[PDB]
Amino acid sequence: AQPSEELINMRRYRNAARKLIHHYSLNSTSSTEYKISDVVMTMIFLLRSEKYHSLFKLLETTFDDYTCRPQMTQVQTDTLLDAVRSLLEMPSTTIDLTTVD
Amino acid sequence: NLLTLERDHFKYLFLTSYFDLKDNEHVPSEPMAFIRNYLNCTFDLLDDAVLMNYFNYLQSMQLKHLVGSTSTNIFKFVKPQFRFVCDRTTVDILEFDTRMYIKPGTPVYATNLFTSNPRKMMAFLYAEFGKVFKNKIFVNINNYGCVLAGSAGFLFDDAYVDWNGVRMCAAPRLDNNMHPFRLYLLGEDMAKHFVDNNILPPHPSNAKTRKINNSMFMLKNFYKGLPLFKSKYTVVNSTKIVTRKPNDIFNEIDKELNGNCPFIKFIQRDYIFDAQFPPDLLDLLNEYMTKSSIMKIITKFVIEENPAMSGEMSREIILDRYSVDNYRKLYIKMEITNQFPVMYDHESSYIFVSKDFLQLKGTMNAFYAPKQRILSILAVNRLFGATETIDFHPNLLVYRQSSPPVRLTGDVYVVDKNEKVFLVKHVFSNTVPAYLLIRGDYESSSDLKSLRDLNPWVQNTLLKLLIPD
Amino acid sequence: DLLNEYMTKSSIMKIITKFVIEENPAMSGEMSREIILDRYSVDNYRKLYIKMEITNQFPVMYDHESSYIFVSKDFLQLKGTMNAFYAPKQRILSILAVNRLFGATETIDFHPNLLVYRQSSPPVRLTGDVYVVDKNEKVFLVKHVFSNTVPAYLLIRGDYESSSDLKSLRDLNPWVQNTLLKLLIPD
Amino acid sequence: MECPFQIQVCISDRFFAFPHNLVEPQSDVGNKLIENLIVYVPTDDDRLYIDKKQFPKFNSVLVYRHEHDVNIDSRSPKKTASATIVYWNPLVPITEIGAGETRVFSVLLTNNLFYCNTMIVHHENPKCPIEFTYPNLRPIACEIPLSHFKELVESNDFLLCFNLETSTMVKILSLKRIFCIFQYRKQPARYVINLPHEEIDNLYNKLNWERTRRLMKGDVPSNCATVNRSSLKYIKQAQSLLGIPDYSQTVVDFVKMFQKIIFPYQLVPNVIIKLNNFDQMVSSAPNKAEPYKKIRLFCKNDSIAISSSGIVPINMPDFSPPNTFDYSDYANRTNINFVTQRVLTDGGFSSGITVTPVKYNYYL
Amino acid sequence: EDVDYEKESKRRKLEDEDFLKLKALEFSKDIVNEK
Repeated sequence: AQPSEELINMRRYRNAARKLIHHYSLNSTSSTEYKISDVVMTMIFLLRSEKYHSLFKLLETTFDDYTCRPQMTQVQTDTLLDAVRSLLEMPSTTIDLTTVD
Repeated sequence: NLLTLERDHFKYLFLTSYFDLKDNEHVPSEPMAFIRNYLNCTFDLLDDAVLMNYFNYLQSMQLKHLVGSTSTNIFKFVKPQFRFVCDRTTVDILEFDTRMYIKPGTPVYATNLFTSNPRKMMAFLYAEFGKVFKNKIFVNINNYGCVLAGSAGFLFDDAYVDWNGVRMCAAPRLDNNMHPFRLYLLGEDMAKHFVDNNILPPHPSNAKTRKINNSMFMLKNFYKGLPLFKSKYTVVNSTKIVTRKPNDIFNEIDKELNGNCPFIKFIQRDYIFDAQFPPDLLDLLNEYMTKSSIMKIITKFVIEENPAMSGEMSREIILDRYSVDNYRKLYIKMEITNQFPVMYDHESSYIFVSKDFLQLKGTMNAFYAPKQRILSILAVNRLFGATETIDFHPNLLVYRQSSPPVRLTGDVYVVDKNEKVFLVKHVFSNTVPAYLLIRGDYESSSDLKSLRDLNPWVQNTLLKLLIPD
Repeated sequence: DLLNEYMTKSSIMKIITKFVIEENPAMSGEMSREIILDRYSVDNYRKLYIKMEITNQFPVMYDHESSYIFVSKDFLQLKGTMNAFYAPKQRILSILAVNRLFGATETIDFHPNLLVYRQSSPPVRLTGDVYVVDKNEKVFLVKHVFSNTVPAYLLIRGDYESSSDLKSLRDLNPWVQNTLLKLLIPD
Repeated sequence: MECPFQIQVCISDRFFAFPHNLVEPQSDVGNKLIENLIVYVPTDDDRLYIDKKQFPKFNSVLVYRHEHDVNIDSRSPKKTASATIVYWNPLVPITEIGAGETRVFSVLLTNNLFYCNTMIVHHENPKCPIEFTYPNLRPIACEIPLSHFKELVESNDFLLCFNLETSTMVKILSLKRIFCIFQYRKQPARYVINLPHEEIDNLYNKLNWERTRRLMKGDVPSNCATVNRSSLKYIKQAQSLLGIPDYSQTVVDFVKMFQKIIFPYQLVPNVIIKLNNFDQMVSSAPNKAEPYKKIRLFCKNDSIAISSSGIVPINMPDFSPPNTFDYSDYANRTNINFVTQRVLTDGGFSSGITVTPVKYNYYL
Repeated sequence: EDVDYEKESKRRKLEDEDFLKLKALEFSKDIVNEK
């Protein structure tokens, strides 16, 4: 098989998705922030670790489009928050539920 | 017919042969007589195939540093029996302690031969080495044995000797031997030659009169000789426990020391790492013990009195990992004459961890607690039972802003005139000496005391903990 | 196989060494294991460890025969040359005093443009033996040794002013003299 | 290097001074005694310290500074038999030899000589010079000691220098001789050097490689040496943060005091741990960052050993990956987090707290 | 018999303690300049 295209530019996929997420939550800095292909790459890049798949699931919940707020699976929510911190690779800089919302 | 014995008694054979037996009563009579014959070493009386079988049994119950083997001759000639290689030993600061230079990573073997006495014989070995090598230059001949570029060589040395540890520091002696010093050999080519040599020393010490064993020197097969003595404990009750989790061990310990006995004695038999064993073998070991083995006394952080909780002395209660991985809790009649692994005098006990105290990461004998925001150091005793760890950071050291008329009593040692840091003596429960760190506005009856005038034990701890790093 | 156990004393022989830069102190005591290799076959090779020995005899050789240094993988020998090479990262040309190169697999031919005339500082001071290659082109040759043990001569081109004690080409070895005679390529 | 056949090397610290007596007339096979004698020296000044009259055995005695020719270099030197020849503390490779085996005598083993036939007649020096530093004055004739050994015997504080042009190898030779002559003195005299020293640390590293070279055939002496910048300033800071009874306290005093605690506490002092940490290579080694150079430590009749990882079984590696593991049920991240929130809330502290589970080796 | 050398090495240590005294004779001022 050819496993290339799924992650070949892991560098692109990670760096751009992380840049985008910092643009949203961390509001970081001005940019020509856009690539819909990157938007898709976000999902594909999520689809190769459980510490992604959890967040991917949550984000998929948005495709229901209703404004309801999901139940807090407290323990799993907390582990997920820690996984978010890890996958954001920030100096544990107080990443929080509010920014998640 | 040659003397012969059953497969099963390999237990007794190894036990007696390897750990410096003294008692011989409790071995079964016939196997005991056979083993006596063996130690009498009149090898022709015993079957060779027995020897081969026992060697194979050891290969099953395989030891780490076993030397490979192919021939019975090993019991008939000087041969290597264990295998080692030189560690770093790359330290400059302290004296070499008569520990002569060796090239790092050189391989090494130990002989089967022991002596009471160097220097009377080793000229024989020197002649052997003369056979080994023709041309020679600048030999580092010495009392102890051959030295030349390290490499090929040999020397007398003690039995338990470590290889390439950095020290030989003073500790009390315990054992005695008729032939304390095993020979040890260096450089693989000499061992290769000895594969051929199949040689035995001349023995004018016994008038060369064909004696199996000699007054000044003696072969032993794989004899390490570690100390041993019979257990005789006045057992009251027993229980055996099987688990791997130290937190569970600690929970058990707490449950036990909610009993009235102030303390618990703990032991750790050393050999548990050595090889594979029959559980029955471990059973046989259980009734004999090695005085060198690890031992500790540990107590709870004693607080306050339950007046009814008293009079328990008659019970002495102990636990050890009789198994490599399993434990044997025991209640026994209190007794003086029972005997225990020798330990240095004045040795401090250990204090079990508190359920709110957090040991400082990478430290000992010091900790912090939050509810009062206080740091503390034991003056003597040693922490135990911590599982989590916490790193230090200076932010924890909140100095107090109190009004100027602070005052204190007792000795204060200044730590920094600038950061207003100080240390003060304290005794918990009027019984446990400790020091209290503090920072901020504080005052005393003057009477300043100097850091120099303090115990090294606390001093090294403080010296790291300041972390000027 | 029968021939291997006899040998012909006229046959070709060399010794070769690495360009010994520095000391790994543990790298010692190996002498007892002497090491040999040769194509016992017309096209296939025998590598041997042997007991170190004095009395064994080897193919005849002239006294003071120059052994060889293995090629440096960052240097290049110069096409159709011997004993001469160049290094790019430092942009330096070099000539062995005596030894003979080995192990290179490709060469750059000399071209004059390689010889940077460093404009340099007006004052320059130099010491040791000096030989004007060309006053006109400000070219000079100077003694040097690597690792206190590797005699060689260094080409230079530029100001590089030096002590008065100008030395004469006459004095040098025919070996290096031939080498220069070609490499100058006044042709 | 090639070491050509027919040479012998003698090391002796006594060779700081010329051993006139020992040399004997060489002869070629056939007893062709050669009363012609030539000696080579690093400098003409050396000639100023040699008396012909010591050598009535010879009718013809000549002396020259050694000079490293290029044109006649050989791995296999030029031969001659018209004169016996010796070199005295030669620094650089030689290209000529007299009849019979040539002999050469020096204090310092160079790498050039490693693979060579050698003898050392070593001896143990009990005493060691103490390094000194200060922000009475004893100026000393640099490089040229022989007129001053009396002064060195008759004083215990000294300072030394070099001309700016000095060859590094000459510096090494001078320093080595100075230390050797010191080691015989009854009083460990203070000494200082008037140099920027940044490279001199590397020169000390050279001295260390030389010491190892010697040890290849040496006396395993308890030779004193130390790193003199990192170690130095760090220990100074340590004394400053401790009580300072002495501005001039000996370095070794710290170790000597700490020797007491070691056995009774069966654990490794932080001081010795930061030693074998701050050395460039014999340490945690910033040159490579190799903390796995942990100390293994043993003591008389131990059934055990000690390391930075605590107690260990004798003559064993660090730890078995298989174990009564630090099973993750304990030290689960989740439980860690729970306890961490407990701590943070109870303390009312914002930040700067971090924690880790303990772990265990072979032993527990 | 004591085939080892440590006795003679101790003799060497004695000689080493003797080593310095000779330097005075080796280097002191001199009675006359023969030239």
